[PDB]
Amino acid sequence: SSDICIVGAGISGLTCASHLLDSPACRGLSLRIFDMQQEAGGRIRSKMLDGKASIELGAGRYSPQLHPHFQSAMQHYSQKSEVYPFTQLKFKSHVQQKLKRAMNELSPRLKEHGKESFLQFVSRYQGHDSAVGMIRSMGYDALFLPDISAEMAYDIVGKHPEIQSVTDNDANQWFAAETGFAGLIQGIKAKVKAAGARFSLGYRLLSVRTDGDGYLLQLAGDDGWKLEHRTRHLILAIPPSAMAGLNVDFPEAWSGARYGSLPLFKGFLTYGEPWWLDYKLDDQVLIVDNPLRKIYFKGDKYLFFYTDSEMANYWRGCVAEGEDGYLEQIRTHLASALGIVRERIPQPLAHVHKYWAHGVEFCRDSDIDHPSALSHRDSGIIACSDAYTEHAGWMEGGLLSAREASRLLLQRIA
Amino acid sequence: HSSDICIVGAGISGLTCASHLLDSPACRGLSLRIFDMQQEAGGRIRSKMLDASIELGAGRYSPQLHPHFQSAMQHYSQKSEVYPFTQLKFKSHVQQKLKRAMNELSPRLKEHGKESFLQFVSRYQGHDSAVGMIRSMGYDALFLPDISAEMAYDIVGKHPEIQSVTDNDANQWFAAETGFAGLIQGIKAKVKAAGARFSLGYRLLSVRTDGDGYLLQLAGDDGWKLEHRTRHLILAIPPSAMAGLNVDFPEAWSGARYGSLPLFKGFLTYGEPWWLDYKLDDQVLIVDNPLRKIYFKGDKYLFFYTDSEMANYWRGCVAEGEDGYLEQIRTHLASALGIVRERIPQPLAHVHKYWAHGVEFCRDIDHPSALSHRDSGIIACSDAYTEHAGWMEGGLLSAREASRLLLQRIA
Ligand SMILES: Cc1cc2nc3c(=O)[nH]c(=O)nc-3n(C[C@H](O)[C@H](O)[C@H](O)COP(=O)(O)OP(=O)(O)OC[C@H]3O[C@@H](n4cnc5c(N)ncnc54)[C@H](O)[C@@H]3O)c2cc1C
Ligand SMILES: Cc1cc2nc3c(=O)[nH]c(=O)nc-3n(C[C@H](O)[C@H](O)[C@H](O)COP(=O)(O)OP(=O)(O)OC[C@H]3O[C@@H](n4cnc5c(N)ncnc54)[C@H](O)[C@@H]3O)c2cc1C
Ligand SMILES: N[C@@H](Cc1c[nH]c2ccccc12)C(=O)O
Ligand SMILES: N[C@@H](Cc1c[nH]c2ccccc12)C(=O)O
Repeated sequence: SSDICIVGAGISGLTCASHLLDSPACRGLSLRIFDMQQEAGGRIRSKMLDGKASIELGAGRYSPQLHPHFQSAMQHYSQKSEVYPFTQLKFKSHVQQKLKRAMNELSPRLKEHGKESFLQFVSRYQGHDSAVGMIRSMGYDALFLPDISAEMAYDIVGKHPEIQSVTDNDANQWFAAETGFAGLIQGIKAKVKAAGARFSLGYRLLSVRTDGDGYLLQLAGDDGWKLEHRTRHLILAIPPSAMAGLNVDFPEAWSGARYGSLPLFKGFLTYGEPWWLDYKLDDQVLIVDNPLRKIYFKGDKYLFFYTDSEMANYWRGCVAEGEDGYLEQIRTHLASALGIVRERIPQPLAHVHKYWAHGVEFCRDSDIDHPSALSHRDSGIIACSDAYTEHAGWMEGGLLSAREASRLLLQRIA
Repeated sequence: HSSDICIVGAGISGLTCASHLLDSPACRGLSLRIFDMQQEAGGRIRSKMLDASIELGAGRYSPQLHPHFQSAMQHYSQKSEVYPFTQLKFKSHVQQKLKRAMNELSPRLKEHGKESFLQFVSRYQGHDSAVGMIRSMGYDALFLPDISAEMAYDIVGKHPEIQSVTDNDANQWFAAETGFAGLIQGIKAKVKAAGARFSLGYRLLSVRTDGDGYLLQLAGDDGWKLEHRTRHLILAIPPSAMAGLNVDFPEAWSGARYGSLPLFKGFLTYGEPWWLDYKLDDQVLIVDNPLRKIYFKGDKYLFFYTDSEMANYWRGCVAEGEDGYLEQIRTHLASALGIVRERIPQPLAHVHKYWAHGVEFCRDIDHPSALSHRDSGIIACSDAYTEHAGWMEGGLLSAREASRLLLQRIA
């Protein structure tokens, strides 16, 4: 039993708990937090790669200019930042050299045709083949999706560090966590534990039913243990996709809005030799047409690649087919990317990867205002997610959603 | 995604099927795929370093009961240590009487041995005495209605802490020096070297025949959906898992009835082996309180081991939270020893594992050691199908027969 229950211990749920426990109105209300994983953090997942480097399987970078709440959170929890270097393309293709002009040329036509898919928009003016070549040169395959509009594309381009120069956003600075954003999650978790929150990690919420004034939750432990939990006030700090399992009629009983999703994949590789130093690639990113798409060389420590949408599914299928083939593909694509023979790319030492079936979730384009958090029209359950915000796909959005979700719960309590 | 042979389940059963099959000339060069829903092989064998290596799952074997298992340890160069928990040094008055009382009941297994163990003992001793006597053996499965009297004597005679009650105290016991995970690693390494490919982290959801072959639907632990085509399939999973698939288990396979019960272990370490003061090093106490069987391993750690309704008890306790869980343990340790709680220190670290289907078994028949689906030819492999249900030996026996059956399909 609890007075307040939050399901989801990513940055959104944890920040809800933090706001609530900071409020005098929550004094003497017990708070229980559930998550289906054994550790908090959600799509923030730091890992030490073979004892050599702390890497981010999920969220990896932030900008003080774009993400002031997150900057403040990092400072509040005494977390060390370091410069994030991948904010320009040192080695542009001929296509990439023309991107800023190509995008600028098209931008006045957003007024007339900006709601259509970015692919169709670019094709309207350049034709299919040219559009394909131009779009692909930015490294984010979401830009090819029918449900990513030209408007949304210019927003994506302007907010991602590697290609922010394309829309003249070079001034935004970027940082990463020296020892991983999991440290921020741990900091928040320690604060809310100290204030009396109780954590029940490794339980998946299966269903919710009202029952008198409150709610009865059915959960399952990752070891099979079934648990029923009664609460008076409920925040579901989970993404839109997660809202479906449950029997809460999402989204029709909430916004009636539509939500998009796309998958993400990151693969990190260590090597015996920091072989890329010789090609002056340390702390640089290459954006390529081949399936690696965006290739990052971190100092002299490791490299990684990052894909989305169709290409994230491509990679996860390759992983399913076997480790040997997956590594061989990476080696082949590294060689093509650099213009050197395959045998001149070494075999790797230790490597790790992560596929996120719903890595990014977001509000589809609408003329109808969408609040930062939602409420179930009959039961008053609150929904909290980065996806509900203008910062969907960024930690800042979760912090924004959590402020509003806490606000709504506090109004329910009052 | 395809194979000649597919094994689902990388516990000791499935891994041993792969080993047998890859050893056979008939499987030279065949493509063999092994799936498991977990990210590491071993199943109910799970070793861990307790901040000493400990066994969260299977923990002991006997050369006398378990010749196939002993032979595997010997074959894979796995070293053993003496398992000291084979007698009760601090017997209660009821425990002192167990051997005589079980002796007296034994002839009556001919007449009423298919009744539950509780009903069988109650028939002759009355409910209260029966309860007191059955409880003193420390295995709460002995109270279950699915456990016959004949099954209960088999259980009592095969468990090291109580084997003396049925005059089996000649049977010797060992643990793995480096953990049974080393044996699993050994087997995995041998089958990988022989060309087996592993897909760990995938849950088999369903199967259909696909003319000549089988089409499996699997899901990755990260949500990725995978279909796999194979020509020969072994489901090396327990009956509970089989019943979750769409393969009409148990009706199309044996029509026998299977049971299951949960297990729980909890391990604790401390700043001193405080139990050395009570001469408890390398002893086991069997008590009426919820800990039930309490083990003190040399001067290194202690652990407790419960089953059936008491495993559920502890798992609920964990769900309520770590503080209450650990204070419950401290309280029950004091009561078992007959000392004040203050004399028991707080632990430095602890770990626990609940297994919702820790033991699966055939209730009761010429039950073969591995099963075939009557129409589809899919083969089922589990310790539960054998006369050593709930022991690694049983998995090795089932694997022998599963491999034999599959090699028969192949020819
Ligand atoms: C590869 C990748 C890269 C990223 N890059 C960046 C970046 O560089 N910068 C940036 O700012 N952001 C980045 N993001 C986004 C950032 O990760 C998200 O905006 C943010 O972490 C979302 O937080 P959240 O708490 O709303 O949701 P989540 O982090 O998804 O947390 C939701 C939680 O709910 C739990 N849950 C769901 N359903 C249930 C259920 N039924 N029962 C119990 N628990 C449940 C989940 O286990 C999860 O822990 C990235 C994300 C990914 C995947
Ligand atoms: C607490 C405990 C103590 C024990 N003590 C001992 C002992 O001291 N001595 C002894 O000999 N034995 C002991 N055992 C028993 C022993 O562990 C089992 O007899 C043996 O490990 C069973 O092996 P198996 O391969 O048949 O089954 P399992 O080890 O259960 O292996 C089955 C595998 O199938 C996988 N799986 C199941 N369903 C699916 C699916 N749908 N898709 C994909 N994968 C699937 C599971 O992940 C699992 O890895 C103990 C067991 C427990 C739980
Ligand atoms: N902002 C995250 C995720 C993200 C938001 N929108 C996206 C569109 C495509 C791919 C990823 C994203 C990143 O830096 O990666
Ligand atoms: N043989 C295993 C498990 C086991 C088999 N049958 C049982 C009945 C009850 C409890 C445990 C068991 C052990 O040593 O623990």
